[PDB]
Amino acid sequence: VLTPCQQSEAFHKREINEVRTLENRQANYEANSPSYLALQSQIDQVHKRFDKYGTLLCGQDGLPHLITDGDWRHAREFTIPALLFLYITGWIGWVGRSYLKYTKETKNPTEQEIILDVPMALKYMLSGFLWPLSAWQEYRSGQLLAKEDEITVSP
Amino acid sequence: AHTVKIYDNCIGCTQCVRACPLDVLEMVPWDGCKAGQMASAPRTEDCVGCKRCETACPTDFLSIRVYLGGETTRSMGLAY
Amino acid sequence: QSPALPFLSKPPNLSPDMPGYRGFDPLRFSDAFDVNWLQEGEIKNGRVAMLACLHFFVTEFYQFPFFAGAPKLAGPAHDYFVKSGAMIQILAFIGFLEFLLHRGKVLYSDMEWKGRKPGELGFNPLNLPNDKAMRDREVNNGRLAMLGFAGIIHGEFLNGKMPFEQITNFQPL
Amino acid sequence: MNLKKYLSTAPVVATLWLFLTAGILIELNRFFPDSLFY
Amino acid sequence: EKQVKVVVDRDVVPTSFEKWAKPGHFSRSLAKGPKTTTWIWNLHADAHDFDSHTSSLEEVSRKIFSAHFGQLAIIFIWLSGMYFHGARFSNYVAWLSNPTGIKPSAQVVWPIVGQQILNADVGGGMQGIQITSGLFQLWRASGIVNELQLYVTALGGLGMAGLMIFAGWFHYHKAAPKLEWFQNVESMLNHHLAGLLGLGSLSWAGHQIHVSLPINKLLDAGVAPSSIPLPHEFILNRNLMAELYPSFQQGLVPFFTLNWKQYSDILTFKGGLSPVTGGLWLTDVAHHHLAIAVLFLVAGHMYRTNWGIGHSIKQILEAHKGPLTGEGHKGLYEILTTSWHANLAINLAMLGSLSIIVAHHMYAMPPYPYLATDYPTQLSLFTHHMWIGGFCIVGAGAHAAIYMVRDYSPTVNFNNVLDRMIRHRDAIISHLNWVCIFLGMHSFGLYIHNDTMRALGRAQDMFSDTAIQLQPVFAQWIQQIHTLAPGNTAVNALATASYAFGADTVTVGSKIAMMPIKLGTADFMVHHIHAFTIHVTTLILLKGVLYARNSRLIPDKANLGFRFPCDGPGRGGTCQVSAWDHVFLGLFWMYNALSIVIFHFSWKMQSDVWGTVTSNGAISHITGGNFAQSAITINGWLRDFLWAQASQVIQSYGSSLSAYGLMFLGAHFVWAFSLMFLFSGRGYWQELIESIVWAHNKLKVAPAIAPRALSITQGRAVGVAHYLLGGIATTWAFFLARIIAVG
Amino acid sequence: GATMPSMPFLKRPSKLDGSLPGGEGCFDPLGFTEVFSLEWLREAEIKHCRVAMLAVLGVIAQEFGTFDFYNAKSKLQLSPDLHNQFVQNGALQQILLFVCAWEFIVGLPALIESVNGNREPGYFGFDPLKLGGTVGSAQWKRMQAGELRNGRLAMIAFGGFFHQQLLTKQGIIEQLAHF
Ligand code: CLA
Ligand code: CLA
Ligand code: CLA
Ligand code: CLA
Ligand code: CLA
Ligand code: CLA
Ligand code: CLA
Ligand SMILES: CCCCCCCCCCCCCCCC(=O)OC[C@H](COP(=O)(O)OC[C@@H](O)CO)OC(=O)CCCCCCCCCCCCCCC
Ligand SMILES: CC1=C(/C=C/C(C)=C/C=C/C(C)=C/C=C\C=C(C)/C=C/C=C(C)/C=C/C2=C(C)C[C@H](O)CC2(C)C)C(C)(C)C[C@H](O)C1
Ligand SMILES: CC(C)[C@H](C)/C=C/[C@H](C)[C@H]1CC[C@@H]2C3=CC=C4C[C@@H](O)CC[C@]4(C)[C@@H]3CC[C@@]21C
Repeated sequence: VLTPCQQSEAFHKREINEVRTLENRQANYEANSPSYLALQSQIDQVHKRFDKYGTLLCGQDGLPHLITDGDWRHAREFTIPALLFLYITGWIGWVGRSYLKYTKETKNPTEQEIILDVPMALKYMLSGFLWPLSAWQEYRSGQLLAKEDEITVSP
Repeated sequence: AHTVKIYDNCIGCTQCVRACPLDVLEMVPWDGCKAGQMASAPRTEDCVGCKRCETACPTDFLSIRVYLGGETTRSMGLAY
Repeated sequence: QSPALPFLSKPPNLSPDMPGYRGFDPLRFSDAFDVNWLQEGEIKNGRVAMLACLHFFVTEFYQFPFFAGAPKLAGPAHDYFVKSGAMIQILAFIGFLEFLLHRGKVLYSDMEWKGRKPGELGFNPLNLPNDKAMRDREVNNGRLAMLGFAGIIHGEFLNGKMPFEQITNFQPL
Repeated sequence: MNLKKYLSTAPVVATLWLFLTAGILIELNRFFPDSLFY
Repeated sequence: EKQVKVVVDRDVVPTSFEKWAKPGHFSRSLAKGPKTTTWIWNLHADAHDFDSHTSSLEEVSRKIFSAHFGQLAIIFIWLSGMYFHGARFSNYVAWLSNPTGIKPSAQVVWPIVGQQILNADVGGGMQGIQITSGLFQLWRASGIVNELQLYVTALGGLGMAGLMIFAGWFHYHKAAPKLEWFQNVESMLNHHLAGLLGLGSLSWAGHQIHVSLPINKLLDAGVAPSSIPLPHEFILNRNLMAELYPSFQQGLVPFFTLNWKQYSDILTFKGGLSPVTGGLWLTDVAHHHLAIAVLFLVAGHMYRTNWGIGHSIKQILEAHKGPLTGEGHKGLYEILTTSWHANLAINLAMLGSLSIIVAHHMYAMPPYPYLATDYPTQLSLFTHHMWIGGFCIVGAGAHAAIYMVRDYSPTVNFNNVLDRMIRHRDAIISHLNWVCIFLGMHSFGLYIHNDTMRALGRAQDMFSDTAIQLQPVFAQWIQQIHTLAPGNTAVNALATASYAFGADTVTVGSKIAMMPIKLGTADFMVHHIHAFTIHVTTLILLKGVLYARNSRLIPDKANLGFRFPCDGPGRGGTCQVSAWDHVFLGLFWMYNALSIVIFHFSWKMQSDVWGTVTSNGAISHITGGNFAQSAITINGWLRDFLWAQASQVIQSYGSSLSAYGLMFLGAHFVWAFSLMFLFSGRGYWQELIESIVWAHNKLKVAPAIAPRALSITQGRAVGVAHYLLGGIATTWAFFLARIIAVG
Repeated sequence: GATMPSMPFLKRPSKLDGSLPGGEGCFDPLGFTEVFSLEWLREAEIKHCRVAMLAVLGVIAQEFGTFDFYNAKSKLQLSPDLHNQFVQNGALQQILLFVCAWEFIVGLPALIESVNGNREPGYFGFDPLKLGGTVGSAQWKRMQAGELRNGRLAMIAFGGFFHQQLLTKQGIIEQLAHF
């Protein structure tokens, strides 16, 4: 079973354990001196991190468990980062494909591939901010998928 | 006892004969190319299978194919 | 050779005919980037910054009773209106107007200035003069507002006071 | 003396781009540490 | 008589970036465009191979002189970095105040992703990563007391790097020497023997006498580092040096009057380690540098250069001839003056052997102060120099094979030692292979036999102290002779060179510095294992060098080249037949031998030398005498050493050593990834790449540079590189974590 | 005696440099122009001359007035304490910001242009008041030489100012008035 970390004793126990681990090393140093301030910042960050993670769900071990079933209540856990990742990598892939398609139109595409043409490379990188829309219309026009490619014996 | 076979796509460039280290290949008159010559393997008993000829062939797909079959003293390259 | 900098040469891509030409481009951004796209970027950056500047100036004196008292600060107001849902509606009608003014050539690889000049996106309801004098005045006021908006928002970041509220009895840091 | 072309070669451009990407990631991680579940 | 003159060409090569935009310009084949992804790998593989670029020896010599300057500049930048880290991000002053309590550290990790935990509580106020490079001990031995000196040294290093940058560019674009230069081996040897080494040791001896000696004497006398006079004060005010060393009262007069015995206050030969710091007496070290400087200077006047006096290396080489060697060393002079690969092979073998000797001598006779008490530093330095030495040795073999395949000449090598060896290479390799088999059986079989006996409960039939005993009587005898040397064969020596041979133990800061390393049956077996592994690796390298040109399997290996994949699936199979492949195999064997060597040093040191000493002299080692009965079985080597000592690297999580643990896992991954490239062939990867390329073609996203699999030779190189990287990194993390957590 | 060609040293063979504004001295005893570009060295020398003249006049001017709104707890202008305090209060941090902006945005392009053989070293075309007259004519080459000499003197005087202040712990005017 899973329960919110804010209501799980294991989460608070872990927070106290980490704070104690930092305080043990912090006691050796002096209040105002090199170090000791370095450990106080860590303690504050620990408090903020646990307060932030309290909204997540965790079992008996107290470790935040992420629900990827697609439930809207857990969209921020996997749905939103998943969509943002797909957007970033689709942008990377689409700009790369367009740059390759442009280089193939040059006299020596190999030289362009080795020595990248920063002007055109940046021209295609800046664009593509609407790659999901550019992927379509390329597919509809038939300019995305090919027809005949290299195939060996016994196709 | 490797089997070396020459196919009709041979262009008679002689690179296979020049790259063969056992005098297994040679050039014979032919009329299938302007060079008027074709590669032949009349001494396949001395072949070892190094495939230097296959590497030296310029045709798209090697016009000379060496198939490793029966193994003998000559094919194993044993000086002892 | 450049008018702005007589010790460096004028960039080969820039030209005197386009509005605002001062030959000021030491880093040679005109090279490696389309002159027309860079010019369009300058025009829109200036227009958007000009409108933003007027927002900060007229926001001191609130005039929208429907939204009532607002934070009046850049960050706080943006966050407030983003959580209130009005910013999601503001993002809309802008992208639509971008797709409408550009006629679908929103991308940098799509935008082509065929029969137009950088910045000539229709929008001439009064049919007033568009000669190079008016275009140069437009780009100059756009640059002045591009600098002014940045200064105003930075002042709001450090002081938290509004532009005209900060100009009076000026306080040092 | 075409230094721009050399700077545009695959190793130089790749190292510069990856350096910028790593810098952006690191800067985001110190300004917004321990980011999880957006 | 040949004039040893300098002739150079001005503005031989223009300085421009035009060639920077054309990768592969140095090669005719690589300058035609990639056409495939293999060109990218070939570009780097043949980048430093100056002999393949041009056929002129002059150009290669210039490309080497330069790039040597570049590497010197790189070394100077690295040294400047070490000094700057010590001056800015290290607890050097605090360490000086309490060398035994403060842990050396010169690295501060930024707080970004929780990595701030790596900043261990090394003490001295600052918290960082503990450094085991011995930089702190070296700086202390050099007289450094304040961080201002460290900053000045870093700045000087940066300046020296800039000079080595300018020199490298100037000797290739402004003044490139001709081939006549670089072929003056007599002059180069005279200068390197009397100027680079002789004068260098002389200058270092002077620095020690005027800086290291007084500063260290005051430091060991309880004087605070801030209260010690500056190094320049000891030179300006002679009264201070006289007070610390009365010999200075006489000045340089005794030196010029041959009354060298008056320098008994600064030029001593005590022989032992200092009981205060645990290291060698700085006076003995200064006297040693003075003697080595005088000896090297005298040796630097042997060869003939621009004057009648001297010797000719060619004449000496040709003079050595005997009945069993027809022409003796005839033709070797021309070989070492017309082929940089031969010189590189000899120099790499000697440099590697020198590094290994350095490791042994540095651990046995700790030269720097407080070096012995810092076991982490001792383990890291011995292991580090041992590894660099082994790598240089394998490289020596590789370059010997390269010379044999490319620069060999039958006319030059006619009836000489090299030709006579190539003639009977079969006797050499078969007899050496027989020796390897005998060594492996009588070394590993003893271990296997002990495993079988212990498992059967028949402990009375083992090769141990209690059961059948194999005592290194010869080594033990040499140790006893060394123990008695300070009074019967070293009259002026006051103590044994190393306490590892005998004498008494030395303790510094409640820690053992150096105590007699008794040898038993376990040491007998491990030493034989070392000899066995060295024999097999040298057999592999020698076989590759002797058959590099030809063999009974491939009569013309030389024409195929030094680095070629194979001759094909003929003659039964000719895979890994080239000399390059022999070097590839020798790398794994050298790694195995070196790994076993470092394992023996680590375990033996932690079980019989390194440890703590309680009041009244009671000694307690890290692993109390377990090596005596646990190092005689493979099970003991896996339980008492690999399993027992690994607990520190696996439990390091949650502490400052967590990084090591992480590196312990990462290394494993790499070592396991290498298997991919070692148990596979490029035919399969090429087919997989064909399918992936078809997938790309279906989307019009195929690249112009045709994707190709790694070459057969490149695949072998990648596999060996990953294997060595993973193994050395795993043993590196294990050694460092184990020695830092305990001891 | 001497060699075939001469130098103002009167015992040296003239180097590549001939007769440049303020370069009539041909003071290159150690080969610096034989390996390094002359334009690069000229640009560096003029930049040094300008920054040093400003520094000398600035050190003297700072000892009279501190504006009264800057703490200036130390009356020594070339002391590390004053440098650190002004860096902390942000004054020198802002000078660094704008000076670096000038060097990257304009200084680097200027040096690249002069290294290619287009822009004369140290020529930024800054002549608000027609003091130098037409470029490359009377009142310009002489004025350029005067600038070079004044800058070299200012560089040597800045080194002297710093060393004297660090050794006497007294200001320039204070030291001039007493011992
Ligand atoms: C902080 C002041 C500032 C400055 C100096 C700029 C400068 C610029 N802006 Mg920007 N802008 C600003 C504030 C600013 N902006 C703010 C606050 C907003 C939100 C209201 C915008 C919204 C905005 C939009 C929507 C766009 C610009 C664009 C541009 C570029 C126009 C020039 C051009 O057309 O060719 C380009 C000249 C270049 C030198 C290329 C820029 C260099 C790289 C390739 C950019 C992105 C790399 C980066 C690592 C990607 C990560 C994500 C990114 C959002 C940070 C120019 C470099 C346009 C643009 O980027 O062109 C496509 C455009 O799309 N601006
Ligand atoms: C390359 C290595 C190196 C270098 C660079 C130096 C450099 C230096 N050494 Mg040195 N030294 C070295 C190695 C080195 N040493 C070695 C290997 C030894 C043997 C262990 C010594 C032993 C040594 C001693 C004992 C002394 C120096 C001293 C010095 C400094 C001055 C030398 C001098 O001219 O005084 C010359 C001194 C003379 C006595 C000249 C001899 C002939 C005179 C003219 C006799 C005539 C009588 C006359 C009235 C003088 C009375 C002198 C009498 C009272 C002593 C100098 C910076 C001296 C120093 O400055 O101490 C800090 C010093 O006393 N060195
Ligand atoms: C233009 C860049 C590009 C694009 C658009 C694609 C696109 C694609 N690849 Mg591919 N790939 C690339 C580069 C690219 N790849 C490179 C450089 C390599 C060598 C490491 C590979 C190796 C590779 C393999 C082994 C496989 C694919 C596969 C695929 C397909 C499925 C998704 C995937 O598994 O990706 C995987 C992506 C990677 C493994 C690494 C990508 C490398 C970098 C991070 C991205 C490329 C950056 C590029 C330099 C940007 C140029 C920008 C330009 C403006 C200058 C997909 C159509 C799969 C397939 O066969 O289809 C089903 C597959 O198995 N790719
Ligand atoms: C490459 C990507 C990258 C990016 C996107 C950023 C972005 C940012 N950095 Mg940063 N930085 C980077 C790399 C990067 N940095 C690197 C590689 C270093 C060196 C390790 C630093 C060191 C650094 C420091 C010390 C600080 C920042 C700060 C900042 C923020 C200040 C605001 C700003 O817009 O300035 C934009 C900045 C950049 C685009 C990067 C310029 C970095 C230059 C070289 C300055 C660093 C000087 C360094 C101390 C000494 C010489 C470095 C040498 C490389 C020349 C910011 C958003 C400041 C901050 O924390 O904000 C409160 C700040 O104090 N950065
Ligand atoms: C006493 C004179 C002398 C000295 C001290 C050296 C010293 C050195 N030589 Mg060298 N050499 C000499 C004479 C000398 N040489 C002569 C006469 C010849 C012609 C016969 C050669 C030909 C030669 C070759 C072909 C090579 C060397 C190399 C080296 C370096 C070996 C690398 C090393 O061990 O790192 C130790 C480094 C140091 C200890 C730092 C010290 C560096 C300083 C600057 C001392 C060197 C002075 C230099 C020789 C002469 C100054 C010239 C002047 C006009 C500035 C080393 C610095 C190798 C090298 O690395 O190339 C650069 C190499 O390839 N030498
Ligand atoms: C003073 C030492 C020295 C010097 C001057 C040389 C010089 C040379 N070697 Mg040699 N070698 C050496 C030592 C040396 N070697 C050692 C110690 C070994 C044993 C490892 C070898 C084994 C060796 C072989 C087998 C071969 C050479 C070859 C060559 C020649 C061409 C090198 C080249 O272009 O490859 C380019 C270099 C690279 C592409 C770099 C490879 C990087 C490896 C994997 C090292 C990675 C180290 C790093 C710490 C990894 C961790 C970081 C990582 C995470 C990024 C060249 C003249 C080749 C030759 O003669 O041509 C036919 C040849 O085949 N060397
Ligand atoms: C640790 C051992 C190891 C590892 C990690 C792998 C990993 C892999 N094998 Mg494999 N293999 C191994 C041993 C190993 N093998 C052995 C012993 C054999 C017997 C010979 C095989 C034989 C074999 C075959 C026949 C095939 C594979 C295939 C694959 C790939 C499968 C697809 C995949 O999961 O991609 C995911 C990628 C990874 C798991 C690698 C991790 C990502 C890396 C670390 C990121 C990039 C580097 C990173 C930036 C750090 C370096 C920075 C730099 C500065 C140094 C994969 C990369 C198949 C394949 O090609 O797939 C398409 C394939 O057909 N292997
Ligand atoms: C027998 C006394 C030496 C004790 C053995 C250990 C000696 C260490 C030197 C190694 C070489 C062996 C000495 C004989 C070698 C020796 O010096 O012979 C003498 C002879 C040298 O005399 P020359 O008349 O040729 O002299 C002219 C030239 O040397 C010019 O300098 O060397 C050879 O020609 C044969 C070389 C090896 C012959 C094959 C033997 C290989 C066995 C290697 C193992 C040695 C024993 C291992 C230890 C148990
Ligand atoms: C396009 C066109 C039209 C024109 C339409 C528009 C929208 C015209 C222009 C509108 C706006 C909102 C602004 C135009 C220019 C804005 C400028 C120049 C703002 C500059 C801001 C500055 C200089 C900031 C100054 C400070 C700074 C930086 C710090 C503050 O602490 C205090 C303060 C001193 C105030 C109409 C007339 C509608 C119809 C038809 O003719 C088509
Ligand atoms: C860096 C400084 C300190 C040192 C003195 C520099 C010396 C430079 C390199 C110059 C000065 C005089 C020498 C010089 C004399 C004449 C020239 C002409 C010119 O074609 C450059 C080379 C050349 C042939 C050489 C180069 C080498 C020297 C030594």
